[PDB]
Amino acid sequence: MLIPSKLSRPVRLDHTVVRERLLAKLSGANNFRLALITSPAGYGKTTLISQWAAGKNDIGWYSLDEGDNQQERFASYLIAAVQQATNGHCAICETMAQKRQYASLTSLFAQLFIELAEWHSPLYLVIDDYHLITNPVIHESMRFFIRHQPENLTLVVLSRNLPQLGIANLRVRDQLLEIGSQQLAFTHQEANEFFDCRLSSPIEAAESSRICDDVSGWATALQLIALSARQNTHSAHKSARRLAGINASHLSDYLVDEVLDNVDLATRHFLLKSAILRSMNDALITRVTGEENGQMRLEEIERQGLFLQRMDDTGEWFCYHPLFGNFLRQRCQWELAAELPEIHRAAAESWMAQGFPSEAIHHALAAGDALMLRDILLNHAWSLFNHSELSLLEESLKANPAAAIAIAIIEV
Amino acid sequence: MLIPSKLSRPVRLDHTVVRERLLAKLSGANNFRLALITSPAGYGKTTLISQWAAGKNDIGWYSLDEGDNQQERFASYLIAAVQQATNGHCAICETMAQKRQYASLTSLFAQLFIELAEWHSPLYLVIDDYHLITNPVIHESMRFFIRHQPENLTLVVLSRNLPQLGIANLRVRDQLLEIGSQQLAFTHQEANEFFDCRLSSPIEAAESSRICDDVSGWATALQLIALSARQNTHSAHKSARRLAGINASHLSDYLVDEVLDNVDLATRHFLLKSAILRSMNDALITRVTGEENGQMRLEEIERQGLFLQRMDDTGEWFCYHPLFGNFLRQRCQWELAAELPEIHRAAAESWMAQGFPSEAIHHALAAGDALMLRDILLNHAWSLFNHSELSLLEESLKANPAAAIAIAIIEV
Amino acid sequence: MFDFSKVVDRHGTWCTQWDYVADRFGTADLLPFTISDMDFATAPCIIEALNQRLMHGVFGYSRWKNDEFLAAIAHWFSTQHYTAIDSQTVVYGPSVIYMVSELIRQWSETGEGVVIHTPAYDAFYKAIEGNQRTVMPVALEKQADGWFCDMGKLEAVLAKPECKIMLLCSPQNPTGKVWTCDELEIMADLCERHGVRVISDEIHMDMVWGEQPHIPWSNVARGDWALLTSGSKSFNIPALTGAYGIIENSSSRDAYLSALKGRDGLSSPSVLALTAHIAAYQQGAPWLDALRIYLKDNLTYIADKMNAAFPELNWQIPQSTYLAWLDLRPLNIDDNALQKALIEQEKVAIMPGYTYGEEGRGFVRLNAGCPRSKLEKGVAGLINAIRAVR
Amino acid sequence: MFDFSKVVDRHGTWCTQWDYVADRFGTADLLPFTISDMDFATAPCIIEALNQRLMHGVFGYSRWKNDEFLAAIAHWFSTQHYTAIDSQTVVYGPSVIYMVSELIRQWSETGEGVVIHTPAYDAFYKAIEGNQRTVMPVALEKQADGWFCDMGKLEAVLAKPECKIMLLCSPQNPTGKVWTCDELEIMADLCERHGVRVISDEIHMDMVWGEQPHIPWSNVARGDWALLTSGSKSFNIPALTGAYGIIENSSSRDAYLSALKGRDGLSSPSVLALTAHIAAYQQGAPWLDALRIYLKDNLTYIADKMNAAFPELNWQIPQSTYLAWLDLRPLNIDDNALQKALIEQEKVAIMPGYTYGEEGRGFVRLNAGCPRSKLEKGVAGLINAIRAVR
Ligand SMILES: Nc1ncnc2c1ncn2[C@@H]1O[C@H](COP(=O)(O)OP(=O)(O)O)[C@@H](O)[C@H]1O
Ligand SMILES: Nc1ncnc2c1ncn2[C@@H]1O[C@H](COP(=O)(O)OP(=O)(O)O)[C@@H](O)[C@H]1O
Repeated sequence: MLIPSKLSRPVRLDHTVVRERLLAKLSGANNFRLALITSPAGYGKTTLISQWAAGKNDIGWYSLDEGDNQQERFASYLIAAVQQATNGHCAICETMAQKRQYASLTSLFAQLFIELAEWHSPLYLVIDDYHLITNPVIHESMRFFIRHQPENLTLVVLSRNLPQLGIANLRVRDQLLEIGSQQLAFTHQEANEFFDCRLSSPIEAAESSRICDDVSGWATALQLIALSARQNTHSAHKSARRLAGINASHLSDYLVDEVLDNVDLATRHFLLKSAILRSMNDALITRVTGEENGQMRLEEIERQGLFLQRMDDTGEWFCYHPLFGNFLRQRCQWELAAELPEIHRAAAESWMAQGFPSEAIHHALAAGDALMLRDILLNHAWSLFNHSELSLLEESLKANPAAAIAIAIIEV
Repeated sequence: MLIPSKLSRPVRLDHTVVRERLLAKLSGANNFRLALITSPAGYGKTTLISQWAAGKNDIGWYSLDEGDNQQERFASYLIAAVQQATNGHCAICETMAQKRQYASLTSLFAQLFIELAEWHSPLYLVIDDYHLITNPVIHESMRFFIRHQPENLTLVVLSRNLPQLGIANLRVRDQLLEIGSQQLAFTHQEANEFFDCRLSSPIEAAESSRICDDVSGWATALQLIALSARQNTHSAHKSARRLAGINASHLSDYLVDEVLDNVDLATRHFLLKSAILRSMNDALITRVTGEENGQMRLEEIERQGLFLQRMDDTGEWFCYHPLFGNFLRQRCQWELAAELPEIHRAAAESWMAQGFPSEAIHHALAAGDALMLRDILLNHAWSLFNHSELSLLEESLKANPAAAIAIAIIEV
Repeated sequence: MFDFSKVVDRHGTWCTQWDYVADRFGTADLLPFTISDMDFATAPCIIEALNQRLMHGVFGYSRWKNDEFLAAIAHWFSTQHYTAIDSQTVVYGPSVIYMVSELIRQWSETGEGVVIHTPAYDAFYKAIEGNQRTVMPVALEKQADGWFCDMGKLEAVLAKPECKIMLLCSPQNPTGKVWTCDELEIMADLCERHGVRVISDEIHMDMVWGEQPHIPWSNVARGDWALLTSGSKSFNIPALTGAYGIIENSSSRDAYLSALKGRDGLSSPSVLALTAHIAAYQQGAPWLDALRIYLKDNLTYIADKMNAAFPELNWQIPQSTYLAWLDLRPLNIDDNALQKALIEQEKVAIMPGYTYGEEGRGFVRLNAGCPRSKLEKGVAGLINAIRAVR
Repeated sequence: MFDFSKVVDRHGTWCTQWDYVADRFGTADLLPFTISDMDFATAPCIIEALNQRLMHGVFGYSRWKNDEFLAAIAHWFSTQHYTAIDSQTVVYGPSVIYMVSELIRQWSETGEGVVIHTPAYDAFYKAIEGNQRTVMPVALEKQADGWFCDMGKLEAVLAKPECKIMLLCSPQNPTGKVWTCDELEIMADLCERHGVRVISDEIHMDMVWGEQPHIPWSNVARGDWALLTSGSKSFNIPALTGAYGIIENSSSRDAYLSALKGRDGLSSPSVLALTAHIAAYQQGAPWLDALRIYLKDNLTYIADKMNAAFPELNWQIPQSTYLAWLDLRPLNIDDNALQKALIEQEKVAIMPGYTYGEEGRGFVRLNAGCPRSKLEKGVAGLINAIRAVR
């Protein structure tokens, strides 16, 4: 099954500045073959793409994670995004993706374009966080995609750095629209507006501008100063001094000192436990953290401004900002290194309870519980075979090899 | 046939000084396997070896030239030296050498040692100028020789530099006697005696000693100052100044200025023409230079002290000292570059007249006269086949290439 | 800034151009234009970096699977060719041709074929036939503007059941042709369809003069492939042997690495080659841009002088190299006569064209990677030797 | 004069010993003794010569068929091993093992054999089996004084119709055995009788401690043979890849040169390797003699300490190397326990013996080519780790 949190446009822009400077740049995105948005994490480019997408309906969205680095799952999710963009129009390729009766991604995409050519309206497909893909087969197939896509389609790729998509080819023929790191940074006026809409005390515009440059207009930096001033930790300029020119390592200990220590310990445990989950909803929260007012807890966290974001307006699924998420994971692997395997097991069984065996497998192999995978297998052999999760099967057991021998005796 | 000049010990005893220390060093040469005498040319080591050999009768001698660098001729001459040392004792290996019914030099030498073991008296074999050999097969076979020779045999090798004879093996087992460059140089007393016996004006020992060291006791240097003072070119110290520390190039122009220009032009032509001959006697002289009092000319030259040396006491064969010889060759290849081919032809036909086809071939290919080799072949096909000069035949043709192409037609 | 208008002696340094007559000539007193290095001194940044690695003093074993080497390679590709690479696929080799030969030994048997575009670089024939693999050539055709591979004949060749590898030189040598995006698209599709793997030799990637940028093989690359290059020709440091490449289908990368380290024992790199490449790629961009300007000026000077001396040549400067591949066929002159006139009457050594085989008849190959002082003498000599035999 | 009693950092220079835990260990905070280079800085003469070749600036193509390279090689042989060589038979190669592998590919087919003496150097197995040639080993036997090849078993092996090459390591590695004249005589005669060509790897020729010196292969050499070496181990410059050799039967020398230049494109040498070798061979004798003294002092210190800590070892310093091949079998200790104790309780990495296969069980290989400061810590660690597991 497909995790809905991966196929929906993020929302919850309760206080987001909107700038034409970038929306105007994106306005002509239909004339090109690819709109490439690249910058370090925390730019707010994804927020801009969600903004730009709030005014269309025929637009698919696809968020990536490391697990996408397997090719069959990648194809399934991509065709799902295509359906959402065309409202179920591409049925044949959809069944081919669900039944895995395709020789290679290129043949699947050739079939998709057969169906794609019939659609006559502008089409858009957004692929978020492409830097997490390291499979060369996927890169190759995506290059084929960009080379053969119908002209009414436009692909939007959000990445940390230049991807291996054959960009120089497009740049030669002027089929490429780029929005680089420099354009994405907040200017002085935008910083003024941002601190206006989010703070209790109003800041003079020049002071906000001084905060704006010494941090290079970096969005998450601004969010950090804002939330710090919300608890009235500092006067703004002092926090900005603490943040000016901060590298990855110093961002970590800053997070440790100012965001983790200024909350109650119960919320600290909640965050550290919930961090290991990719996408979180009420059920997974109440299972892993034990706290029962799960939806209450998540919505109150999101109110507190701790980099939790919805993944649909229904308020069902939630996700951490990858920076803060990875930080919380690395901190939890120490502050609670002892409580990790049982937490992974609880997460795995709760995932299986909701019908998602793949995330269950991931969290189980994280826990290192063999007989957990044994039960996952005798509990979903029907769906594992009928939906052909065979490469999942090979990797899982191969990744307890003496226990795995089972796959050795299955090989012959 | 074998050129007698190559198989006889040089026998000049006029102004030569007797160096007793080196003879004492050589006195024990029977206990070793190899006596290696090395130094640059002009040391007088060869003169010492002849002096050391004037007191033995069971001692073979073998002078080398570049033509020896072919293996069959090398074996023939070596076995000839062995016969001279043992008075025809080794008949079987002699016939095997003359009939070339041997697989390889090592098998020939194994046969020779079978015969060599029977002889019960001390035996000596002198090989002069080993640096002219560059054939690796010959080096290999000579190493085998030194490794397997009977203990009553002792090999004496005169060379410019360390040869490839497997010397470190012998040095390890203390079977090697060396006389290096440093020992061979003339000391102060020897220089005093030398200038006494050879000059018309007595030389004070200290002045002779100064002349001795500033030229490093180098023999040919001393001979040069002596002969220069014989014509009373200079006072001795001035010539020594001209000679002190002189390198190869400056030796050449010194020879040009002081020895060539201080003789009459007729003798100059005589020298320059005769230089191209390896070994010279009366017949070859009167043929090439046209001057008929050939033996008269040679003996008067030897009286004049121009580095002409006998190769037997009978006064038949003569040779130039390799330094002066090569200098005369290089000078004749300019002063008479036009008259070279006819001179080479005269030399070749005169060699054939005396019964030596090999030197005739050498001088002919020097001349570049194809039909000369044609006549050499139809004139000595009987001896070329009956004495099996077949490798001679193969090499000569490549250097009459169309005739060689006919030989290639013969190839089949 | 930098100065290229000066002559370095290069006498007594064992260099194959200025110290060795054979077999470039016989007179040994010639002005040499035969060998394809540059007369320039390499960048001062590389020199300073080597100088600083020397003051360390120790030259023990070193490792090429570095983190600064790979970072520098990736930075060079991203900022100079707008191509991104998976830096965990970069492999090392002693020379470009060694890697070519190893891959040929790997991706084909004995007696099978290797497509190349002729006139090809000399060493390609050596590498291909030395392994007993047959060359299957496809001739570029000069016409109105540059050289054009005919995809019909290329596809006809690739269809053969023996052709297994395509040795693509990009930018081409010696014609200097830079392949366009469309050409690369069609070549890659044809190769993939007929089961032919591709080896892209890209050692000239930096010396491009046309307005269209050179395009890397990786962007059009599919399945097993390889992209081999070095900073030797670009920065004039071939005396520091070292090359790198990108091999895909990690099974093939691993087979190559096994052959390089295990079977042939060449895995220990030259620490000074790595130092040079790192310094060059991280700091040698201003030097390289100045050099690019100078080399284009030299090529256009050649073109002016020649096209003004014989109005019926119509020679255009090449798309990308510093080797002028001059076409003298519109002068109806014989090349042996021209070569004798150049050697004797003029004392200028200029590599003839027939050495490239039959496709080279009527051409000459003039090395323009030299100070203009020497280029003036060379082109004056060529003009005179043409007139004196016309 | 010279000073070897000082520690050079060697941190951050990509060196496989001090910068890379894997796979020498896992703790990455160890005192490393695993890799066989020397911790010393190379001779100041080599450094000055390289420094002066750098100020030239130009690094174009160079030629190894030089006249100073060959003269230096011949001078080294004549004055250090009393052997004369025909300098027109010297050939170049990137590394010793590359030349070994090329000659194996040349003087045998696939599936035939290559005799070696075990415990053999590691890379010999790689080079022999990478070409799909079977190894045919002959075990040295340690006894009262050093190691002794048994010519009966050796001759029994050579008699095989498959054995075609003998890969003789002289001085041997890692035992350090220097072959005597008689041994070399008998080996050469046996090889010639049974039609086996010989490849003599002599890269350790300079580090001889015994009173009887090292005798090169050429003096006993016949027919086809080869003598390969380098000044890398002797002067600690393996980071300047380059080796030379002597091949005979000029047909074989020519076949090798063709393969090196044509098929594999490795003919362009590293000009700095040649500069280093020339300077080393012409001026590096005082430095090398001082280093010889120091290394022998280190080996004898090891011997004193060990033989005093466990009187039942009776370990004699090797004949020729700076690698102590310590025999710990008379202590009845298990090597895995010892290795765990060394890694964890002591933090000292010492290459175990079983990595040399079965003949290495019970030994350790201790690199003594380091300042004494480090050697004291290493030997103290080994003694402690033995006692703590005895
Ligand atoms: N227009 C905006 N107004 C206010 N805050 C913003 C805006 N855009 C981004 N931010 C803040 O900066 C962060 C940007 O995250 P973003 O860069 O969109 O994630 P991604 O790594 O997916 O690109 C968000 O946490 C958001 O709070
Ligand atoms: N004992 C001696 N007394 C006088 N002159 C000598 C003596 N020994 C050598 N010479 C002179 O020095 C030269 C030495 O030549 P020599 O070195 O014997 O030739 P080779 O090159 O064969 O060794 C001879 O010309 C000779 O005149």
